[PDB]
Amino acid sequence: PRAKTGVVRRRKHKKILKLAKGYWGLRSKSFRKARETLFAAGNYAYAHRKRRKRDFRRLWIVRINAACRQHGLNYSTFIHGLKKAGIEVDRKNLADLAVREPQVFAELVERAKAAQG
Amino acid sequence: MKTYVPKQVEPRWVLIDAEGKTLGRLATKIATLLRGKHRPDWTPNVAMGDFVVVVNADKIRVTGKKLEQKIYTRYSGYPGGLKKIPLEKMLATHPERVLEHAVKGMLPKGPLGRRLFKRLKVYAGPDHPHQAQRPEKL
Amino acid sequence: MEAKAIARYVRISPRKVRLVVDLIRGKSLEEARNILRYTNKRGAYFVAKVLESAAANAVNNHDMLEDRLYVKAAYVDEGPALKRVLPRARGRADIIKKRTSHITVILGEKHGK
Amino acid sequence: VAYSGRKIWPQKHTGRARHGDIGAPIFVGGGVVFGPKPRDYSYTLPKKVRKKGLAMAVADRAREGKLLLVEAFAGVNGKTKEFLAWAKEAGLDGSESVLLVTGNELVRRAARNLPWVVTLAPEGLNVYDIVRTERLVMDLDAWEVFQNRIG
Amino acid sequence: AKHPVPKKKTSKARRDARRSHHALTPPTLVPCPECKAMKPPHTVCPECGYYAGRKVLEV
Amino acid sequence: MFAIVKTGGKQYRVEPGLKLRVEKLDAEPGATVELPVLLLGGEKTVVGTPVVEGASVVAEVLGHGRGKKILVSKFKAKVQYRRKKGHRQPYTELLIKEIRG
RNA sequence: ACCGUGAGGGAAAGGUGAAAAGAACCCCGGGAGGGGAGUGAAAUAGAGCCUGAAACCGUGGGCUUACAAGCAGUCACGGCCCCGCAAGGGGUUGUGGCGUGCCUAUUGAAGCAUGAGCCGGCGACUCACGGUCGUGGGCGAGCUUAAGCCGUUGAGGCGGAG
RNA sequence: CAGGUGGAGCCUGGGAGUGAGGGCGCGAGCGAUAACGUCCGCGUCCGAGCGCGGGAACAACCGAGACCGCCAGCUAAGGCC
RNA sequence: GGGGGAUGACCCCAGGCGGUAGGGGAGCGUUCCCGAUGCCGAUGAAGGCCGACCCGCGAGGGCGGCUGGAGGUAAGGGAAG
Ligand SMILES: [Mg+2]
Ligand SMILES: [Mg+2]
Ligand SMILES: [Mg+2]
Ligand SMILES: [Mg+2]
Ligand SMILES: [Mg+2]
Ligand SMILES: [Mg+2]
Ligand SMILES: [Mg+2]
Ligand SMILES: [Mg+2]
Ligand SMILES: [Mg+2]
Ligand SMILES: [Mg+2]
Ligand SMILES: [Mg+2]
Ligand SMILES: [Mg+2]
Ligand SMILES: [Mg+2]
Ligand SMILES: [Mg+2]
Ligand SMILES: [Mg+2]
Ligand SMILES: [Mg+2]
Ligand SMILES: [Mg+2]
Ligand SMILES: [Mg+2]
Ligand SMILES: [Mg+2]
Ligand SMILES: [Mg+2]
Ligand SMILES: [Mg+2]
Ligand SMILES: [Mg+2]
Ligand SMILES: [Mg+2]
Ligand SMILES: [Mg+2]
Ligand SMILES: [Mg+2]
Ligand SMILES: [Mg+2]
Ligand SMILES: [Mg+2]
Ligand SMILES: [Mg+2]
Ligand SMILES: [Mg+2]
Ligand SMILES: [Mg+2]
Ligand SMILES: [Mg+2]
Ligand SMILES: [Mg+2]
Ligand SMILES: [Mg+2]
Ligand SMILES: [Mg+2]
Ligand SMILES: [Mg+2]
Ligand SMILES: [Mg+2]
Ligand SMILES: [Mg+2]
Ligand SMILES: [Mg+2]
Ligand SMILES: [Mg+2]
Ligand SMILES: [Mg+2]
Ligand SMILES: [Mg+2]
Ligand SMILES: [Mg+2]
Ligand SMILES: [Mg+2]
Ligand SMILES: [Mg+2]
Ligand SMILES: [Mg+2]
Ligand SMILES: [Mg+2]
Ligand SMILES: [Mg+2]
Ligand SMILES: [Mg+2]
Ligand SMILES: [Mg+2]
Ligand SMILES: [Mg+2]
Ligand SMILES: [Mg+2]
Ligand SMILES: [Mg+2]
Ligand SMILES: [Mg+2]
Ligand SMILES: [Mg+2]
Ligand SMILES: [Mg+2]
Ligand SMILES: [Mg+2]
Ligand SMILES: [Mg+2]
Ligand SMILES: [Mg+2]
Ligand SMILES: [Mg+2]
Ligand SMILES: [Mg+2]
Ligand SMILES: [Mg+2]
Ligand SMILES: [Mg+2]
Ligand SMILES: [Mg+2]
Repeated sequence: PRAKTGVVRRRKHKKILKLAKGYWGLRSKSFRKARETLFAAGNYAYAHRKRRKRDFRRLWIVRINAACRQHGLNYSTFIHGLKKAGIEVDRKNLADLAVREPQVFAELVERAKAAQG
Repeated sequence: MKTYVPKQVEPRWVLIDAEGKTLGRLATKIATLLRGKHRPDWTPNVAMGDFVVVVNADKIRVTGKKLEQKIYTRYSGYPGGLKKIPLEKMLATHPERVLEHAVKGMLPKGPLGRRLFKRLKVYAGPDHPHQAQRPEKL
Repeated sequence: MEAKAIARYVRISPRKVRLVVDLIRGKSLEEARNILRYTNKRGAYFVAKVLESAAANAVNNHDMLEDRLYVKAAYVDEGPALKRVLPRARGRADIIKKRTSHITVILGEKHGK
Repeated sequence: VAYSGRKIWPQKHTGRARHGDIGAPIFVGGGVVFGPKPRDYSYTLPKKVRKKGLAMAVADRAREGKLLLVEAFAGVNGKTKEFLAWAKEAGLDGSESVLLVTGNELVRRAARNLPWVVTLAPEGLNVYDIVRTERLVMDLDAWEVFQNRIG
Repeated sequence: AKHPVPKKKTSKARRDARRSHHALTPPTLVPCPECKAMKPPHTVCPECGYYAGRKVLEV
Repeated sequence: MFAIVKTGGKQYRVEPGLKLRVEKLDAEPGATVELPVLLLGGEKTVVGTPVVEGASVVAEVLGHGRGKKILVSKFKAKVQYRRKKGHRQPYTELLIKEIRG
C-alpha cells in the first residue's frame, strides 16, 4: 500500500499559520516565514517571562525610593531599616501601599528609621 | 493584585534659578523631575512628569577649564561639515542651549524621551511666561 | 432592493479597468453616465456597458426607478489569463499574459424621501 | 521507467539545476525509490507450533463449553432449510458464529450459505478459523482425525 | 553597463504605496449653453455646439 | 480595612469579600483556611515583626483549577534544536471573609 | 501534438445531474456576458460545471498610522471596537522594556559565506539472500525440513534428501 | 592502608560518532623576548552553554551550568550623578 | 532511588533532568489488512472553513458551528510507496 501525503501537510501548515495570525506581511501568510517568526516569538516569550519578573521589581523599587524620599531617605537605608526592624515582610510588590496607603507607608518609614541606631 | 497605575494626572509646574548651580549637577535633577521619578506613581511608559521652567540660565557656572576647553560639535551632512563650538562661544551667542543640551542628553531616547524635553522650558536671565503655578524649587 | 450587472472574461487588464471603476464608485447614475463618456480610457467603454445593463436590470427586472439609483458597489475581479509566447533576442522567448477582467456594477436607490 | 537515458541539459552554465535522465526519482514522473516489488510473505512455522496451536485453540473453545461433538446430523441431504432445522434442535440459533467441521459434503453445502456459519473439511482444520468463530462444532469422524493430527 | 536587477521582491505594501498617485481625475464638465447634456468646457458640444460660428451640425 | 497576607511564596492585599487566586494548596473545596500568616493591619500603627501573632484572615477554598495554557517553547538556531511543552499552572480560588485582629 | 535533417526524443489533457430536465420567453448588449423567468433536492451543480485548499488579486467593515529607525516579534500598561449579566475574553496598536532571520557549511555566521520569489503537490535508509548480536516463543541431546506430493469459499497436511 | 555509594569503577557484549578544532592561562621550540602566527606540553572554556548576568556593543575575559510556572526573597560578577 | 505492600500508572519523601555528532527509550499520525455478512451514515461519510471550548508534555485527539454530498470504518492487533 502507498501512503501519499494527502491531508497531513496542509493541516500542520494550517496549525502554524493560525499561530502566526496578526504578524506582519508574509510572516502571517507564508508557512515558512510564519514558522521562522514563531521560533523567535517562542524564545522571546520564555525570556521575557523571566524578565517580566525583573521588569516589575525594578518598577516597585523606583516607586518606594520615590515615596520615602519624601520622608527624607534612601531606598538604600529604608530597606536596611526594615531589615533590622524585623519587618521583612515584602513588598517590594505591595508599593501600592506607598501610593494608596500613604500613612501606613509613613508608619513603615518610622519603624524603619528607628532600628539598630 | 495588579500594580497600581495612574489615571490622567495634573501637570504640575516647577521653577528653578540656575544662577550659580553647577551644570550637569543641575541637569541630573531637572531630568529626574522631567521623568517624575520623584512621584511614587512613577510610570515608565506614560510620562506624568513636572514641567520645568529654568531662568537665569546665562548664569550657570562650571568648574575646571571647561569654559574654553569644552567643545560642542555639529556634523552637517557635507564634506568637512563638522562644526566645533566652545562653551564660551555658545553662552555668548545662545546662552542656555548648554543646559538644554545637558538635560536633553540626560533624558531617554525614543518617542517619549523627546516629549519630556518639550516639557523643559529654558530662559536666559530672569523671568519667563507667568501662566502656570510654578512653585519655586531650590 | 439592488440591481447588478457582471461582465465576465472582458479581455482587458484589471488594473487598467479598475482605475475607471473607482472613478464611478458611489456616484449617482446621472454623473456616472456622464463621467464615463468623457473619461478617456478603453475601460470607460466596458464599464459603461456594465453600468448600463445594471441600470436596465434595475428598472425592468427589479422595479427600481431609474431616476433614483446610484452606484452602490462596483468592482473588477481578475479572470483567467491568456498566455502568449513572445519571441526574444538570442532565441529567448518570454511569455506575455493577456489578462482578463470580470467587471461588476451594483446599483441601489438614493434614499430620496 | 519508459524514458530515455539522455542527459537533460549540459550541467554547467545553463543556470538551471543539475540533471541526468528524467527517469530520476527526483523528477515528477520518474522512477520510484525503494517501493514495493513482487515478493513472498510466506515463512515456515515450526510444525510443532502448529500442532500446539491447533490443540490449544480447540482447548480454548472447550474450556469455554463452546465446543460440541455430534453424531450423524440428520440435517444431511444438503439443504440449508434442513440444516437450519437441526441447528435449532441442536441449540444453534445463529446468535453466535459457528465453525462446522465435518467430512460430509452434503451437510457442509447445507450450512455454507449461512451468514453465521463457516464450514470445513476436517483435514483442513486451522486455528485462524477456530478463533474467528464463537463456537466450534464437529462430528465424530472429524474429532478423530483432529486427534490423530495432534501427537 | 552590467545588469542592474532588483535585489528584493517588493512588498505589497510598497507597490501599493507606489501607486498612491495613480488614481484618476473625473473629467471636468459643465452644462451645455443650449442643449440639456453635459460638455467639457471650451468645446463645441456633441449636440449643436455654438452660436456665431457654424458648429458641426447635430442640428 | 485591608490585610497583607502570605500564601505560597507570595504576598497579597486582601479585604473582606475578595475573590483571590492563589497558588494551589491542600484543602477540599468549601473547607476553610485561616492562613495564620498575616503581615499588616489596615489600621496603620498595627504593623511589624515577620508576622503579627494572634492575627489571621479567614477565607474558604472556592475550588481549585488550572490556568489558561502557556506554550513554553525553545529553539536554538543552527543546531536543529526545538522543544515544545504546554504548561497549565494549578491554582486554588479563595473568597476572603474575616480579618481577625 | 510538438522537437529533431535523421537515428531519435516525446507531453499535457479524467468527474454537471438521479435525469438534460443543457435554461422557452422578456430585458441590457454588436456579440460576449449578465438580470429576470423556468428546471432542479441543490444552479457560488450552469456546461471555464463534484469537492473546491494555498500562494495570488479585489470590495466592504473594525482597530491603527504622516517627528520616527527597523529580523518586525515579544513582555507590560493604556486607548478604541466586539463578545459577554458579571468577572472575563477576542481584535487592533500608542508608549515603555527586551531583541543579530531559517538552513547549510565551519575553529567561528545577522553575517558582506551556501541555498531558498511565494504556495500547492512529488521528493531520499528499502528489499532479497547470507551473517552477527539481541529479543519473543516452540522443542531440547537434539532442533529443523528443501524441492516436491496430496488437499483447499484466502485449509492445511505430508515430504528427513539435507 | 584508610576515607570517598558516585550518571563512580571493573568484566563481557550490541550501536555509534570523531580522527579540520579554536581561544585563553601557564611552560618551552620555531619566529623578530612579530602576528587573531606556527608547533608541542598541562589546564580551562567555546565547540555542543551565538541560553542568562557583567564587560557600551563582542564564541570562548569576570559571574553562573537555563525541567516548567509566579506582578515573591537573598546574592555573584559588576555596579549605586 | 527509598519507602508505603495498592504490586506499579498512586501516594508520600530525596535527588537528577544545558546540549552538536551520536547511543537508548517511549508516543503521535498517514495508507493498507484482520476485527466486518459487523458498526457509524442523507436526522448527512470523507474532505473543506471557523473556534476564545475540552483532553494530551508534545506529535496529536475531541467537541460545536458552517460547507460538503456517499462514504467512513472502534476496541485490539498486523503490514508499509
Ligand atoms: Mg510524501
Ligand atoms: Mg531574579
Ligand atoms: Mg527584606
Ligand atoms: Mg526583440
Ligand atoms: Mg533566431
Ligand atoms: Mg548515454
Ligand atoms: Mg541562478
Ligand atoms: Mg511513473
Ligand atoms: Mg555598451
Ligand atoms: Mg545608467
Ligand atoms: Mg541566533
Ligand atoms: Mg554551531
Ligand atoms: Mg518534423
Ligand atoms: Mg423550485
Ligand atoms: Mg442565477
Ligand atoms: Mg458551495
Ligand atoms: Mg454543488
Ligand atoms: Mg456526485
Ligand atoms: Mg465547482
Ligand atoms: Mg480593505
Ligand atoms: Mg525632532
Ligand atoms: Mg505622530
Ligand atoms: Mg524608513
Ligand atoms: Mg515594542
Ligand atoms: Mg532541514
Ligand atoms: Mg562549505
Ligand atoms: Mg570554509
Ligand atoms: Mg574557514
Ligand atoms: Mg544580507
Ligand atoms: Mg561568495
Ligand atoms: Mg546569506
Ligand atoms: Mg561553498
Ligand atoms: Mg543550504
Ligand atoms: Mg511545498
Ligand atoms: Mg536479515
Ligand atoms: Mg538479523
Ligand atoms: Mg532469532
Ligand atoms: Mg490444490
Ligand atoms: Mg580503599
Ligand atoms: Mg561516565
Ligand atoms: Mg561498547
Ligand atoms: Mg589531525
Ligand atoms: Mg582541546
Ligand atoms: Mg592541536
Ligand atoms: Mg598572570
Ligand atoms: Mg592560533
Ligand atoms: Mg601569540
Ligand atoms: Mg586548548
Ligand atoms: Mg563542528
Ligand atoms: Mg557564552
Ligand atoms: Mg562543557
Ligand atoms: Mg552573536
Ligand atoms: Mg553585555
Ligand atoms: Mg541543570
Ligand atoms: Mg560586591
Ligand atoms: Mg523533582
Ligand atoms: Mg537533555
Ligand atoms: Mg488506496
Ligand atoms: Mg434527504
Ligand atoms: Mg480514506
Ligand atoms: Mg464535516
Ligand atoms: Mg476501518
Ligand atoms: Mg517516500
